[PDB]
Amino acid sequence: TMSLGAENSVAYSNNSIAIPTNFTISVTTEILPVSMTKTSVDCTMYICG
Amino acid sequence: GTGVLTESNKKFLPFQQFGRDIADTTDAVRDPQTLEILDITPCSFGGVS
Ligand SMILES: *[C@@H]1O[C@H](CO)[C@@H](O[C@@H]2O[C@H](CO)[C@@H](O)[C@H](O)[C@H]2NC(C)=O)[C@H](O)[C@H]1NC(C)=O
Ligand SMILES: *[C@@H]1O[C@H](CO)[C@@H](O[C@@H]2O[C@H](CO)[C@@H](O)[C@H](O)[C@H]2NC(C)=O)[C@H](O)[C@H]1NC(C)=O
Ligand SMILES: *[C@@H]1O[C@H](CO)[C@@H](O)[C@H](O)[C@H]1NC(C)=O
Ligand SMILES: *[C@@H]1O[C@H](CO)[C@@H](O)[C@H](O)[C@H]1NC(C)=O
Repeated sequence: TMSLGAENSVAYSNNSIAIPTNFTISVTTEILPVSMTKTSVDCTMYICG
Repeated sequence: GTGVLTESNKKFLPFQQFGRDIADTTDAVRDPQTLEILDITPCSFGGVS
């Protein structure tokens, strides 16, 4: 059975807050297609010979 | 068939007669005389704009 995710629990209370003291500059990628290959066909040359 | 006949380097086996492409059309053929081996290629063609 696939592991749905890493189990975690955050300590919540109604008078406590958590504030970062440091940062981290991260770089991520993302690939997106734009245009495929333009194609054309010949009717008679294909249907006939 | 209509096409251009050129010298071919294909090493036919002695019993082999034709040569077929992906579309099962005779690509390389053996002439009855001289037992020569040829290539059959459609003549130059294309689109006009
Ligand atoms: C700030 O303090 C709170 C409580 O004093 C921390 O919350 C606990 O964290 C431990 C970590 O091992 C857990 O085992 C406890 O279950 C948490 N408490 C509760 C009530 O769930 C909190 O982690 C602290 N902050 C940081 C950044 O460590
Ligand atoms: C915030 O994080 C950075 C990197 O995680 C800390 O910079 C490191 O500091 C230690 C000790 O000064 C060095 O040995 C490392 O080489 C540093 N890393 C880099 C990438 O420069 C930085 O100290 C953290 N902020 C604070 C306030 O401690
Ligand atoms: C936070 O919740 C507890 C009950 O879990 C309650 O007793 C307490 O009064 C709350 N805090 C405040 C500031 O009201
Ligand atoms: C026909 O071609 C073959 C192949 O070279 C040759 O051996 C034969 O003599 C030819 N016969 C005639 C009648 O041209």
